[PDB]
Amino acid sequence: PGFLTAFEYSEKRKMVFHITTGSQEFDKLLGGGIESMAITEAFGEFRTGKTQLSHTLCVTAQLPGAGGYPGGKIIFIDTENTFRPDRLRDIADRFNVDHDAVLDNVLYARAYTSEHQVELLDYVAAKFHEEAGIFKLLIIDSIMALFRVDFSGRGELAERQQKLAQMLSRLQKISEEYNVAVFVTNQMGHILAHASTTRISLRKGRGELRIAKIYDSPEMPENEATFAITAGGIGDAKE
Amino acid sequence: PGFLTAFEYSEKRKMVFHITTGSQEFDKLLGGGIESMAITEAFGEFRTGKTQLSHTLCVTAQLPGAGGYPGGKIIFIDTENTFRPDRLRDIADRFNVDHDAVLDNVLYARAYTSEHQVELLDYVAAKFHEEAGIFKLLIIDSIMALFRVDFSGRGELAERQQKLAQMLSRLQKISEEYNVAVFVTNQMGHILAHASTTRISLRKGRGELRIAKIYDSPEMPENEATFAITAGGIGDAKE
Amino acid sequence: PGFLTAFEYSEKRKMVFHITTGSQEFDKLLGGGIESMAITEAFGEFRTGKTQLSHTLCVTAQLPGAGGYPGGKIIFIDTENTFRPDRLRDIADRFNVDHDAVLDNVLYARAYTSEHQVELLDYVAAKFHEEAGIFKLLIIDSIMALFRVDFSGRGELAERQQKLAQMLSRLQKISEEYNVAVFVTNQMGHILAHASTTRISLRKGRGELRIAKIYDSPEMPENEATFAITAGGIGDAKE
Amino acid sequence: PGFLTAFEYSEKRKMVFHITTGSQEFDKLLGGGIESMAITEAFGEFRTGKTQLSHTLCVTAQLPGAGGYPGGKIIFIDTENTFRPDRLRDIADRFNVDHDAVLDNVLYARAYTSEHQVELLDYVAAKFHEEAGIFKLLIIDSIMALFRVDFSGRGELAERQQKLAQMLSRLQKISEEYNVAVFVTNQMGHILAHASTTRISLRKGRGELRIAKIYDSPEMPENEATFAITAGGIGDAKE
Amino acid sequence: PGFLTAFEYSEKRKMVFHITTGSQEFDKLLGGGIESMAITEAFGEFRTGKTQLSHTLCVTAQLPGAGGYPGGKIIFIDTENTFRPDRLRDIADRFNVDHDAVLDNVLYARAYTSEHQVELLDYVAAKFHEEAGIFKLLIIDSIMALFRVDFSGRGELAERQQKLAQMLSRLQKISEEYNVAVFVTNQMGHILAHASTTRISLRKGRGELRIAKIYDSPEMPENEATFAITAGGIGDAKE
Amino acid sequence: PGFLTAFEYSEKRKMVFHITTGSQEFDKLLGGGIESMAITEAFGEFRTGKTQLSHTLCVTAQLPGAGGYPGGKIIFIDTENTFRPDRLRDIADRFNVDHDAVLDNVLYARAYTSEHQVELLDYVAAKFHEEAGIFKLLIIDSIMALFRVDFSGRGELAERQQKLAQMLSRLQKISEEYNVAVFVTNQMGHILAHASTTRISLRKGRGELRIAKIYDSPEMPENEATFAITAGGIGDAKE
Amino acid sequence: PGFLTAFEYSEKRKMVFHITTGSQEFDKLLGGGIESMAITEAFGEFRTGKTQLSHTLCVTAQLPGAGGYPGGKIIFIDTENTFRPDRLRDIADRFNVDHDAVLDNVLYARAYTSEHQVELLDYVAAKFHEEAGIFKLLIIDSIMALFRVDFSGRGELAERQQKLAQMLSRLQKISEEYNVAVFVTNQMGHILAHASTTRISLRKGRGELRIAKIYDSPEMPENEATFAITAGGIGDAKE
Amino acid sequence: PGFLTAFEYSEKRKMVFHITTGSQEFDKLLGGGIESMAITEAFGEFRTGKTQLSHTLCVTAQLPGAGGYPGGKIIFIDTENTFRPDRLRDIADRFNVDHDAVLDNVLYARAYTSEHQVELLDYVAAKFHEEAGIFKLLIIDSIMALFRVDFSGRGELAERQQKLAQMLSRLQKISEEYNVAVFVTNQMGHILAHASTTRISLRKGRGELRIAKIYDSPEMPENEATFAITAGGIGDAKE
Repeated sequence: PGFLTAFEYSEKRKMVFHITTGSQEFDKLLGGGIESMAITEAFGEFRTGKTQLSHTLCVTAQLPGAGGYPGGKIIFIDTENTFRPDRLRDIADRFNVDHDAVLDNVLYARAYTSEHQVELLDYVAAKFHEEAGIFKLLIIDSIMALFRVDFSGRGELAERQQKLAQMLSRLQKISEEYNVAVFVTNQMGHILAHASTTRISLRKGRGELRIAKIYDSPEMPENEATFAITAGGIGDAKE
Repeated sequence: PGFLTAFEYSEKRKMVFHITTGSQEFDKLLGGGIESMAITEAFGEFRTGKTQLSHTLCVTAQLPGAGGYPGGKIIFIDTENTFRPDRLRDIADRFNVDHDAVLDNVLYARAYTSEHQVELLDYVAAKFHEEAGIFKLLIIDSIMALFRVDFSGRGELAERQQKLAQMLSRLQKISEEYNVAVFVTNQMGHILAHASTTRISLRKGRGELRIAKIYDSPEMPENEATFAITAGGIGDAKE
Repeated sequence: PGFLTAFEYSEKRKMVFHITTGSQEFDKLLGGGIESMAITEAFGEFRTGKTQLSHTLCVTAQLPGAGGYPGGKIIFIDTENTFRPDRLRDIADRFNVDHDAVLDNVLYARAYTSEHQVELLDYVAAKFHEEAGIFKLLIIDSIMALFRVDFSGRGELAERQQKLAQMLSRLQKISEEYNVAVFVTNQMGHILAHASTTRISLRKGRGELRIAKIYDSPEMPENEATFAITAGGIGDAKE
Repeated sequence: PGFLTAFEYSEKRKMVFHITTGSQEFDKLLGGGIESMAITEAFGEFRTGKTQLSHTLCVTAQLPGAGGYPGGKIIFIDTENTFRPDRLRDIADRFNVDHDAVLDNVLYARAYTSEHQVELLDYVAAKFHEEAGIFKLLIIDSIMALFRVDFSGRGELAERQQKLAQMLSRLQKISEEYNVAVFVTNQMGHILAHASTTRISLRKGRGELRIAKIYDSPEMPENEATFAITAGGIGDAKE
Repeated sequence: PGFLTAFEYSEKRKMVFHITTGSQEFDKLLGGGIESMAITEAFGEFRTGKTQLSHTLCVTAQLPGAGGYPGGKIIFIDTENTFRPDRLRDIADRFNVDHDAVLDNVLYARAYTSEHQVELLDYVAAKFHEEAGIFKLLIIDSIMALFRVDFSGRGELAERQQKLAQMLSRLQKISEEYNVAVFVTNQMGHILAHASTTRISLRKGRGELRIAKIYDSPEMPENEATFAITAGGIGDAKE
Repeated sequence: PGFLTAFEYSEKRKMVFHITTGSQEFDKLLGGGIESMAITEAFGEFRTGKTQLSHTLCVTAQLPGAGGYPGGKIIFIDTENTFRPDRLRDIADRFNVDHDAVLDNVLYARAYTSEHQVELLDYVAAKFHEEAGIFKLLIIDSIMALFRVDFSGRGELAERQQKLAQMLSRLQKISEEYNVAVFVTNQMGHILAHASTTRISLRKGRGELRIAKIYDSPEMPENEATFAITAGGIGDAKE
Repeated sequence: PGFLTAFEYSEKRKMVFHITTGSQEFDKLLGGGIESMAITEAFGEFRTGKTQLSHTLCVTAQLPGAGGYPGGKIIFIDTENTFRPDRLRDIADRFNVDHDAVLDNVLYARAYTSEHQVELLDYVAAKFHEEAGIFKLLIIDSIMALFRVDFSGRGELAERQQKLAQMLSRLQKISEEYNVAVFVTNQMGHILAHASTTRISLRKGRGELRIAKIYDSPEMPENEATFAITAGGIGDAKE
Repeated sequence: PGFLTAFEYSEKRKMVFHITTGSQEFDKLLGGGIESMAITEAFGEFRTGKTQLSHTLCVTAQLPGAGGYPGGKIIFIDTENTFRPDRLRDIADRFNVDHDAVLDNVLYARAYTSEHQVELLDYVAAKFHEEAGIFKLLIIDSIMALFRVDFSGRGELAERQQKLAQMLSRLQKISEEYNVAVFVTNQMGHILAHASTTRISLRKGRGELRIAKIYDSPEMPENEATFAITAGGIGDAKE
């Protein structure tokens, strides 16, 4: 039928894996870090480590780990233009890994237009449909932002809201249908809310550290997370 | 005639069966819990047990109950993406039931667009029409939440409010015609008011317990109900 | 001609009968209760006995009485969905009458859409045109309410007001032309005013009793009415 | 020429006849009561005797009166649905007249839509044209009340205000052309102002008596009139 | 050419005559009373003698007088419906003149619609074009008033202003081209200002008398006029 | 080329002639009075002598004057309907001139619609083109006043303001091309500002005398002018 | 290519010359006075010498001077109509030059319509394209002003702003492409800002003198300029 | 695939070269000055050295520099019309460079309309595509300023804001694809924000020196930079 059974679904869910953040405490919040068949969001301040984490994950997501997770090829659609292979080859070190590999290991794609963006989304599917199980993370940073551009003033939001969810929906059907992990950043019942299943909010704790809280995500803990950042990606904050 | 006689109608109502909430003092508010041939609603806070209640009944309605109610299949349409089979196999225990069974006792289907959500409903009918007396519940959680989305800013409500009831009615016709019990959750003269024949508002009384009140329903008691939430779904709150 | 004479009309009016309410004092207000060739309205509070009275009348209207009134077959178009044959078979007792009969005696019809509603109205005529004098009461509860739904925001009332009176008028032509009694409930120079020839307003007098006053109806008495309600329909309040 | 001479016109006016109000001090305000070839209006409160006055004249205008006025047939168009023949046979007595007669002396016709109301008027002319000197009065109560209805909210008045006078003129042309006396009741530079040549405002002076004043009419007296209301219609108020 | 010379025009102006008002002092204001090739206006209070004067002039304008003025046939287009041949035959007495003549002497025309009105205006020309020098006064009372009717709310004045001046202009071309006297009444740089060449304003001076001032008219005197009114038209107020 | 040389232009300007105002101290403000090839305007109060000035010049411009100005025909376009030849024959005296002459020295033409007003102007050109050097003045009083009229409420100015200059330019082209002196009166960056090259504002200094000031014109003196008004038109104010 | 090199451009710029103002100090501000391949603007007060300077420049621009500038034929498109050959033949004296020459030396063109204006602009090019190096100054006074006319109220600025810059741009392509000097006057990031490369503002310093400051122009000095005006154009203010 | 690999991408970035600002403490803010494959912006006051900086770099980017940067051709698109080659030959000195060379090292092109400005950009690409590695910079000053112009009042921004990014993207694609360094100046979530990857805000610290800060850019230092402006372009500010 147009839909399956409960057992049959619980059959699928046995594939829900988590890509780590390198910040154990942080991972604890997401009960293991980034999740699959789910879009994770990055709420941040003008200067936030999200664009930093993205790189991290560009690699945590290549290192087999927790709950028998393999690791794999990733897709980094960049709108902002903050992608830094250099930052990558730098992280692959904290995890002692071949550089050319880590890079050979990610798939880069710069977004320019609110149309170009989905031009890519609808493509990503294709590369996911060809061969699956190779690609474990579809990281788009940032999604909105480029949409806050090709709008037609505070008067044509009617096209923005409509157009946005036109793919932000198509983005869900990728996540749970092809089974992957979609990390997304931005700065906003807001359409891009029920859309993203897990919403992480970020605040700075004085340069070194940062505090990641949950705005809204199934089984959301009231407690906060204390993670640190370095050249080697995101990591736990020590004494 | 395009309508029946009061007697003939009473004929149909002898089939009106209640599906336990799991919390006796809750079932009393509904005089037996969730009722058939009627859209019931879930009025809850940011963090409400409805999401849990929804699974619970994915079970309760399999356990023969009062009124000589056999127990049957179920159709769960998830908009919010919070259906956790893993939670079901967890409750069947408190009811000493086969795990694989219960999970075969449920039909899952994720809703993505305010159009997909109906694309489904217009199909839920068919499966129901194809064969009857098998499916005893059609639970849609949550129903509105997806419509708040696809809308065209607060300027095209005229399309959403019209589209909304365009299906909400379709829901009713199913409910009473095919005779089931449709449970629906949300957080909102409102079109989705006359829509759902019974409406339950839920408030949390300090973590462990919950207070489910009746917003507006036939023969509505002033008194409130006190139920608790546990892995084994919902149940009464003892000393 | 397109219209008759005065005598000739006074000829017709000799058929204006009243269906009782079981509440003598109440009946006194309506100078005999519900009238014919006239639409009666029910102004009420959130919790009003109108939906209660409706059932009562489902039977008072089958019991020959006052001013040589026979009694007969009724039509209960329900929008809200509060129809309870059970409440009927319960009232038929206060009047010592065959149950299966009372039920066999009413014609049920659930309204779903503002269109469905009139789909029914324009039908009712047909069943009235076929054979008359059998049907003495066309009870619609509630009329508006379902219309306050398929509207297009506070901006398209232009279709509501227009559509409403498009049939609320057609509802008059049924009442006086086919000679019957149309009881209607709702909660609002309002179009549905001159439309309904008799308007009764209802207030509660502490659980047991209720006070029915007149908002506007030919020969309207300033005094109030004190009626009580029980399983056996509406009745006079005793000491 | 498309208009006559002053002399020739004076020719027609020798026919201008007054139809008693029943209350001499009222007739004086109208110098003989209701006047021919002129639309007169009824300005009353929530509970006003106009409704009664309307019947009264259904009689008065059958009783030969001053100015050698014979007395004639009548056309009563009821929008408000308050025409009670039973009330007529009641007054003919105070005038010692055959009951069946009076009631054969009146032509009844209920108005339902703001369109039906004219559908009629455009026919009232015909019956008048067919044969003349027979019908001495065309009473329409009330006229506006039905137009307030079919309108499209306060946003389409432009259609009602235009439609309104589209007939109100038709009324005038009848009045003066066919020579009758058209009486009309209501509760409102107003289009229905220049429309009705005479306007009477009525106020109740403690139940029994009533004060009918002149809002605006040719040769209008400051003094007021004091008439009483009784089963025998309207009449003077004695000591 | 499309226009003449000055001498040639001064040739025409030797025909500018004045129809009296019977109120010498008043006539002094208008330097002889009503003028020709000029539209005179009547500014008044709710109860003003304008509709009274009109009748007067219906006759002053038949009595040869001042500046070798003959007298003649008149046209009284009435919108309001206050025309009273009876009042005429009454004035013809103050001037000792055959009654049937005075009447035989005026041409009556009732205006009903803002269209009907000009239907008449454009006709009047025709009767003026056929034979001239017979008709010395075209009296329209009141002009506006009927226009304040067929408007489409305070929103379609765009048709009123435009339509009004569409003929109020055509009214000028009658006045100066056919050489006559156009007296007009109403109650309002207002379009109907530059339009009417002479504007008289009226105020009451305690029942009997009235004070006529000039709002704006070539060579307008600051002083006021004191005229009286009786059955015999307007006349000078004595000691 | 579609424009001439400065020398060639100076050629034309040697013809620029002034037409006396009649009041020497007024002529000085205009350095000789009304000037050729330039639209001059009349800024006056409710009661201003412009209307008089207009006639005056209908003469002055026939009386050979300074600058060896011969004197010529004239075209008077009256919107306001205040042209009184009788006034002209009155002034020619103060200038000892043939009456019949002066009045043959003027061309009259009444303007009715804002369209007629131009219908004319577009003809004034022709008569001018047909033969030249004959007409030395084109006086239009008043020009705006007629446009305030035909407009569509303050909501269609966009048509009037556009239509306005659509002719006002046509006026200019005449002025300078055909070389005349166009005088225009009114009571209003304003389109009719750059329009008229010279603008004169007039104020009355206690009946007898008048103060004409310059609102805005080439080489404008601060000092004011004091002229008097008399039957003999305008002239200086002696001791 | 569609554009040249830097050297190649610096090749052209060796033709940038300045037409003097006769006011050395003023010329110092513009580093030599009016510049070429650049539109200069005149910001002024109600009574400003701009229309005075224009004439001056009509001649300074014919007198070989500074930085080996020849002198030449000019184009004076006048909208306002303040052109005075007389003022010219007067200035040619301060510079001891043949009169008929100075005049024979300028090309006059009066602007009437916002369309006529550009009709001319697009023409000027043509006369510049035929033969160049003869015409050194295209003086338009004033540009805007006539545009503030053919607008369609404060609502159609959408055509004004658009239309204005449609040629004000075409005006740049004349200036730098054909190498000339365009002086423009008016009284207003305003479109006509970046448009005009040099903006001079003018204030009066008590009749005789005037102070010219810079609103915005490359290398704009904070200091002010003190120039005087006489019949002989603009000149330096002495002791 | 329509996008490359992270490794392959790192391949391209090894080419990212910085082009000196001339002020070492300025270059540090940009870690080497203006950066390749990125739109940098100039945030300045009314009087800012950007205009100068723009020329400077017309040189700097010809002088072999750090990162073994050779030095190349340049494309200068001037909207503001302030490009002064004369200024270039002036700086090459401080860098001991051939004058004719430098000026052959630059490609000039003036932008007139918001359409011309792109007409160009869409060509800048071609020349770039035709042959590569030759042009090392595409400087457009200023970019927005021309768009503020052609717009349709604040009511058609919807066209400008859309048109704006319609090219601003085109700019980006060039930048990173053809690998250059595009510098752009202006005075304004803003579409031209995500547009330019780096943004520099400039403030003047008392004539001689200037403070260039970073509004928002990757790895942005809090500290500010202090550079001076001189004929020799921009450079450091010594004791």
